[PDB]
Amino acid sequence: RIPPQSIEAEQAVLGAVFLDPAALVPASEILIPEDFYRAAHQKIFHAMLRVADRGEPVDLVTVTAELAASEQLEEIGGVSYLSELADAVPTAANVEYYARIVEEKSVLRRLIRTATSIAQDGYTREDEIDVLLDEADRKIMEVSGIPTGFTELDRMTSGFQRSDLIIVAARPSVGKTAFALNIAQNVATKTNENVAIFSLEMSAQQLVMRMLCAEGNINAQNLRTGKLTPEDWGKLTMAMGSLSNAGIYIDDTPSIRVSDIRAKCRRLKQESGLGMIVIDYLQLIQGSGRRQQEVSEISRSLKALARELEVPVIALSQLSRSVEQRRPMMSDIRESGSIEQDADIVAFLYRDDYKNIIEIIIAKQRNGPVGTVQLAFIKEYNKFVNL
Amino acid sequence: RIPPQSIEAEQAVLGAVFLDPAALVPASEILIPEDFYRAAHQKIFHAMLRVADRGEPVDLVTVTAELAASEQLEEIGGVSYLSELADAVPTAANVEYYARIVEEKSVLRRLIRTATSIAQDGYTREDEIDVLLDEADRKIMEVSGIPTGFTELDRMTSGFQRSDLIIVAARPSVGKTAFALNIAQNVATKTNENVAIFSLEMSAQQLVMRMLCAEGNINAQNLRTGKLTPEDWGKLTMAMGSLSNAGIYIDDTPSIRVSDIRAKCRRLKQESGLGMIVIDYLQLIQGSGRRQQEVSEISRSLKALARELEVPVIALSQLSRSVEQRRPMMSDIRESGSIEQDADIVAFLYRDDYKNIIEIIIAKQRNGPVGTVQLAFIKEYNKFVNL
Amino acid sequence: RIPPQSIEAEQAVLGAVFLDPAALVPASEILIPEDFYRAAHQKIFHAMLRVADRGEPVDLVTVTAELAASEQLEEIGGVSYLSELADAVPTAANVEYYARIVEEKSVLRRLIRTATSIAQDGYTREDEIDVLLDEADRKIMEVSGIPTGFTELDRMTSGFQRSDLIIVAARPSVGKTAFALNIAQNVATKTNENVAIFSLEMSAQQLVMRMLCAEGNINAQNLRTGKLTPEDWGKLTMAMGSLSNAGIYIDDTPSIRVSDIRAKCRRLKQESGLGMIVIDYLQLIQGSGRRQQEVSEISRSLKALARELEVPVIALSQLSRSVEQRRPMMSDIRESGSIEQDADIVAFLYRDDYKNIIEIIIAKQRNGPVGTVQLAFIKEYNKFVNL
Amino acid sequence: RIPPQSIEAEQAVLGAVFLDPAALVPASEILIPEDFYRAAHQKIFHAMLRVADRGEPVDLVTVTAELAASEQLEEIGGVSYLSELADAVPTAANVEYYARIVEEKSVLRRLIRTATSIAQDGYTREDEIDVLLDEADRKIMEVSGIPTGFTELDRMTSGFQRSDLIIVAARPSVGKTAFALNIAQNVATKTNENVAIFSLEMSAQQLVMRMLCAEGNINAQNLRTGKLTPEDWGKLTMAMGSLSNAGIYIDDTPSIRVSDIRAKCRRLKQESGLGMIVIDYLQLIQGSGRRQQEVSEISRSLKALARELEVPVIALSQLSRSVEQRRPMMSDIRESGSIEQDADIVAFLYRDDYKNIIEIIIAKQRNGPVGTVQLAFIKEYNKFVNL
Repeated sequence: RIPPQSIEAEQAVLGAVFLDPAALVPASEILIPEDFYRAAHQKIFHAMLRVADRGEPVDLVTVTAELAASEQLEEIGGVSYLSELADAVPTAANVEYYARIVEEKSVLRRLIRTATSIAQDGYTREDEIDVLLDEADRKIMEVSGIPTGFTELDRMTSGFQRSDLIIVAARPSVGKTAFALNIAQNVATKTNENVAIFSLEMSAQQLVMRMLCAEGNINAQNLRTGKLTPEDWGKLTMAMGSLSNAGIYIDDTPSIRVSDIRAKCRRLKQESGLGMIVIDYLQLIQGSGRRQQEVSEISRSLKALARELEVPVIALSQLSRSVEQRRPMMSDIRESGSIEQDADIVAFLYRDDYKNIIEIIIAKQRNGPVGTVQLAFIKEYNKFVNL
Repeated sequence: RIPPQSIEAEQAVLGAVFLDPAALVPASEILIPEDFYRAAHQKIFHAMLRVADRGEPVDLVTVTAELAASEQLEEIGGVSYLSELADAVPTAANVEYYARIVEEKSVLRRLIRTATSIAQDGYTREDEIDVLLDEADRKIMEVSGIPTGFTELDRMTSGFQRSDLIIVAARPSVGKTAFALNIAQNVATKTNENVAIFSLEMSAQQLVMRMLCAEGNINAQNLRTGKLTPEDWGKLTMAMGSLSNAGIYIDDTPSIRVSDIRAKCRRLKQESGLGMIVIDYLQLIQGSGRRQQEVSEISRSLKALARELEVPVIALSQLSRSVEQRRPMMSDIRESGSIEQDADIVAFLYRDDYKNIIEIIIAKQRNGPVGTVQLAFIKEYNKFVNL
Repeated sequence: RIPPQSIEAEQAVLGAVFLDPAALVPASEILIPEDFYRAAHQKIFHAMLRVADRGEPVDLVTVTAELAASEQLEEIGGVSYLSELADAVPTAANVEYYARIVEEKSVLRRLIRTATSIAQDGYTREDEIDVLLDEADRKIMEVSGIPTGFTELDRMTSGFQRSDLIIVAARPSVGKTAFALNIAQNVATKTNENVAIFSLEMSAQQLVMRMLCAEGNINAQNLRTGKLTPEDWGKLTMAMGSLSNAGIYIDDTPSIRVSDIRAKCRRLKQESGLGMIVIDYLQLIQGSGRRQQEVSEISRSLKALARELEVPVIALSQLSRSVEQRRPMMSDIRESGSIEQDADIVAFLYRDDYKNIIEIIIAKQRNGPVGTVQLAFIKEYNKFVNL
Repeated sequence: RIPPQSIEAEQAVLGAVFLDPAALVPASEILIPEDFYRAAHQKIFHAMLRVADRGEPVDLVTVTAELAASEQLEEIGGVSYLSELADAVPTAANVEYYARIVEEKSVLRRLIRTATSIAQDGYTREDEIDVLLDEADRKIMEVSGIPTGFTELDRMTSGFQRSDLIIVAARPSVGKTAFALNIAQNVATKTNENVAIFSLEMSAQQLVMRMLCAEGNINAQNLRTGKLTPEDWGKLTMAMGSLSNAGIYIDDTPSIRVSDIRAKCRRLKQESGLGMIVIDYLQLIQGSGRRQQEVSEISRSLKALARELEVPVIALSQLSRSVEQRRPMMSDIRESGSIEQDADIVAFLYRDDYKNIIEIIIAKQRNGPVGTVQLAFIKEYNKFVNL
């Protein structure tokens, strides 16, 4: 003690209102009744606000009436006290400055209260800690382009650029995961940039297995059922050697929230440098809770993630079973929107023959053309090659 | 105290008989003399019954005579008391209701007596217990590694080892039941070990039919629709002969709890010796009550079962419809966990072509590699063979 | 007093863990913290379990740390007490036996507690009783073929056999109720077996009216509007005479649960003998609560009912309006499953002409053929006759 | 004090039941246990009712038993008190009169209690008032044709008559609002009757703008974009002059409940006189809560409103998008019923050419023909004219 306060300034604020009713507007903007340290002043300010909300004139008579009806007049010192308040104001026009003093001392009391609260929790719960530090963080604050490797896709895009949200949608079995991994692999191994991969459905080793096969040309099923030709084995050592130098960071957390994604990428860019973010399908990202509105916020958040880290974000998406009812188009993700607006580039993967060829339909691109880029897919190595 | 009683109702029952002799029939049906709390009423009711059994009229005079001869008149209060009883009945026709009240309070006294008796025995004999609980039950009611046979699977596992919890998950129609039965059959017929099989969905004979077909190479549908080639019949006798020597113990109880499974296996190992436990799908095992938390406890309990009996436990599991949304992975049983941690080995069965070949994906193994072992399935015999 | 306990054994269990950390596994399997009579031992065992769940080594230091952070060290006697525990164990390897002693004395305390609780409720609530006895039952436990009469249907089935769940599905107005009643009537009047009929939609007398008409050939509408030919009346007396000798037990309870059905049939078989169970449509049986998952459990329960009482259970079912969209098939009850698996025999009733003939489609039969048996229906008597 | 009571009459009621069990029927009809001032009499009457609900005979013995089991015998004075009650009744046949005396004194106590409660709230909450008076109203009570102007529509209807609920349904853009306003305008300006208009979607001035244009022939868009020919302006002054004499009362409350509509019309008729009620679409009226059942009650209430004020009620309704799937019919509002029964006259507006002509389909009329009346619509003035 004693708690930071300014009775003189509190008195001047309330007084000002009684001298000029217009003074309540500036005061109410800066203060709420609870900012007043003295209980009587809280009750008085609250009476003023009530009268004001009714569109009734706020003066000594209506405030007196208001407090009389709420049985608070005597408790606050009567009309006689309201007179003193009116005598306690040097100039009504200075009400904002008086108000700021009251506010300043309210904020200080909140700082002291939350700080003490944190200190006490330190002795009590002991008994967690990780949560303690996070809520201590939380409570204190409250008191206040890139080449893709696919020459033909690079022509249209130029290629994937910083701050852009790129969405690659495809029906199951089309090969969207393989597509995203090829791009992530080409960027990390060919260029000097780091790629952050979030695989929510597929594990980290299960994903590396696919880019090892893709890298050194090893038959996928050959590893799965292993099997392995002695020289197909020597093919693996060269794949590892070249793939070890790449800046590939994988997070295989089953169902992350966007905040976790954001925080991890945040730390990575300022620690090692970041160039791309690839997320293995969006419909698996869980919201801030514990699903149409939920998915729009995630979409909106991924675009914000792209802008912040000045990096292209490639988010895979899955198409509704409408294509089969019809070649995919915008309406197939629009029934599952509103990813359509947030994405400055939307790409679909269509397989003409479900020719081991696959079509990459660029349906949306904010700065550049719209059309179909074509690539060949090799099932045995899980790769997309040029044409 | 005081013991549940109704003197008023007792008095009305006896009174009723003195007003209308026909009232004794309903009373005697519902009550015996001992149900009366007051000794005098027991003696009186007993006198009535005696007179009645002699085929003599039951009224105030004959009951008085009866009690006089048994030297009980004064003891029950004389004829003067018998008069009071006659004045204590509101309506003789309501005798059944009066009787039921007396009975109700007799049953309560028996409940209190037996419950107290059980409580006392708890402190005294201590000094048995198993008998105590059984008679407590009784008294309360009265008031009212191991080679698998599949060379390629044995390479990776080595094979199924003691104390391990092995989980074999597969979508319906893939052939998990057939797979588990083949292993159970190979172990019992080839090695000198005993296998305990729990089939909750399939009956004991229905399961033997499948391993008879598997054993001697008999067409499954041939038996189902029977049908049977004379020499396909001689094929059955050899199957039985060889299958009779095997130590196969089957329990086809519809939906057991884990405690029942545990107790049965417990007795078996120390009586004949136990080597494997196979349970036909986990989602059918019911909890300790009367379903996510429930399933975790069962999982946790099966692992404890494996450790206790130093035996591999093979628990079949069913996959969520997520695979079809995608080849199965850990997340497919994780939405139905938490079997993932308790199991030191998790295996999936994937059929490439739903090639009559089937893939056995070992997704988890605590001591050993992770990969895909491949086997061929024969629909006609319901068998898995090597490759 | 004093409550059954073993401080010595409690001390040895905790001590064992401090001597060999492996001792906690056997102890935790047998005991939970609450089994310990002494509060300090509960707190200590709970600290051990917490440390263990974190995958951290459980020894004197980590347990001391755990209790210090939960502010329980002094309360349990300090590290000095933890030392005594370590000195209180004769041999760490005997931990299971020490554990069982602790458990045994915990179970006894629960027996004493629940028994006392029952005794007290006996004096208090008095004021119910039927509920009292049932929960007293409940609480104490917790401390621990047939010829059908239709020659052509008998050919295929052979006929309805013990332990089989037979499901007879039909659209409204087809005549499934009449069909089930004819079978129930043929069995009871022709063979020496007892039939249990559950009619949830139709009353007991309303159902007897239909089998009286069927029995002695009395025009149904004739009774309904009565009406009655003097000799059609003498036809009724012969129907009653012959129908009185039959072992037909009817329960016309509006909407029973499966447990009530089971309990009644249970008592019946061991009291008079039971041969068949007929239930007038499944969709009316209410669940254990207060509807797809609910219906699967009922189905599963009826099959368990069949196995238990070694009796064929005939459960009528109603078809979805899909047939009219198309002759019924399995998919018509599959949208209302999962009765399809539990039933070892599924029969549909199809009327070619909605010929007063009706078709009985046996879509499923586990042991025997699949086909259509044909019978003639007589509207006037509500009967199915041969062909 | 002392609170209005009659112990003598209370005693006679209970006594009567003990003398003649039939006396409970009249007593229970007039009284509930709480009407008895004396606690013992409440307990006794409650015991009687319980015994009675069980279908058991209510006499001195069963009531004694009932109170003994609920541990209330001694508390009410024993069986000895029950005897006194039996002696306290002059004649059991007079039980209704005794009962009414008890009831009378119960009602008085409720009057005193609620009145006191109101008086106290007057000093406390002071601090609202409008709510106070309304609940004071509420609590005290608890203690206890027209020519349309369209000659062809007048032929069929004759025209809109008192007590009739008229429903005018139309798809958006057809012109139902304009239609209703024309009728309301014709009635008020031509005949000496008052029209009450409820516009929930459209404001009062926005609605007057449309009937000013309609009145004096002023181009609608001309006012909207104003614009205005000097003599088209003089056209406005004549429109106002003639429209000022009309008895048009408008309530443009966004989403009223039917009770508010009813109360306002109620006051209007007895204050100035009322002739018509027009409500701008029914689907906007909110229920008594905070939507199919909800809409039926509103419909039912509007018909009651028509009967009460002996006035035709014209409620606009909107059609489902079924017409476009097909000329509107009854089924288009039947999927949004049950307005179909309550309305004694249902009219649809169909526009042949969405000819600036519009069809008025009278689909229902309780007293009169069914057919199509045809009128011409002028978009520029928002008017319907004859033909």
